Amino acid sequence: YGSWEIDPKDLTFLKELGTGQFGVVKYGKWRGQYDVAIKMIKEGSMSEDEFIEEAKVMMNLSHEKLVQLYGVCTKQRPIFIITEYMANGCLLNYLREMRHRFQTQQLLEMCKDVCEAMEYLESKQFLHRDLAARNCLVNDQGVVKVSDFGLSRYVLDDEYTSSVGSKFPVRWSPPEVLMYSKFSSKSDIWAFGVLMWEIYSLGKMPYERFTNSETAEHIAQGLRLYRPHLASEKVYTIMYSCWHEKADERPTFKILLSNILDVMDEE
Ligand SMILES: Cn1cc(-c2nc3nccc(-c4ccc(CNC(=O)c5nc(C(C)(C)C)no5)c(F)c4)c3[nH]2)cn1
Repeated sequence: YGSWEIDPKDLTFLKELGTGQFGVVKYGKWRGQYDVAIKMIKEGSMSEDEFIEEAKVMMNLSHEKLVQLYGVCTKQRPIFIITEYMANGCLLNYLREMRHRFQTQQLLEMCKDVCEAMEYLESKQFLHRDLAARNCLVNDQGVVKVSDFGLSRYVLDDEYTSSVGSKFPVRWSPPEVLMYSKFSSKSDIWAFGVLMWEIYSLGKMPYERFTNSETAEHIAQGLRLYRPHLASEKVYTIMYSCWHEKADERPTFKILLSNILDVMDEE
């Protein structure tokens, strides 16, 4: 009915893609020809009425490096979220497949793709709030795109929303987030630096030998993730700059984009 509204009868379900915070995600066709991913929102997992109002704004967030929101199926339950389909799945799983034998130029291009999406979001004053390789997707061309931006606000699960919760993204959070719940564009910057570390580590867990509690203490004492073996000193300088103790001293995504482009030219 509405601009944001998709008729579920227009969907053909073809395969299960995975399960996330809101349940199963399937691959399908819209009106027989258009590839889509269909989030089948499990009951009690989402602030549905609030998400519905926000979907209108989220649908207007259009950028080549952002996994596009096509619409919603709300005249029912489970409600569906219809997005752009990405053939190569989750960036985290993609990084961990050692068969790709990624060259450093490919790893930087992944950082660049994410940075371009993040600079676009930053320009619209829209926070991702859960930037990580697990929330990035890869298309059939190996292009990396930012997925599920701003959806964290509609998660009803306290294990995910509490900074002391089991599902909270502790390892991707700056000190001010863990200490005072101070979220800003600079908490996305911090998460982007960690994502750069995940890319250059080929999907290793940040602070792999620590628990969430020990990571929070480590980070609050001014200590940081160290240089991945595949990261040059210039690349490590960029990710490190995201982790300044003072949020205001962290770069913007526009500054990071210029830094990534300069390194691309250097290597
Ligand atoms: C083996 N394989 C898979 C593909 C795959 N392609 C895809 N294309 C588009 C989309 C998906 C896709 C996207 C997400 C999820 C699970 N997460 C959520 O739904 C969700 N988390 C959250 C926050 C962060 C806020 C908590 N918000 O939403 C998913 F399981 C699949 C895709 N999968 C290709 N191969």
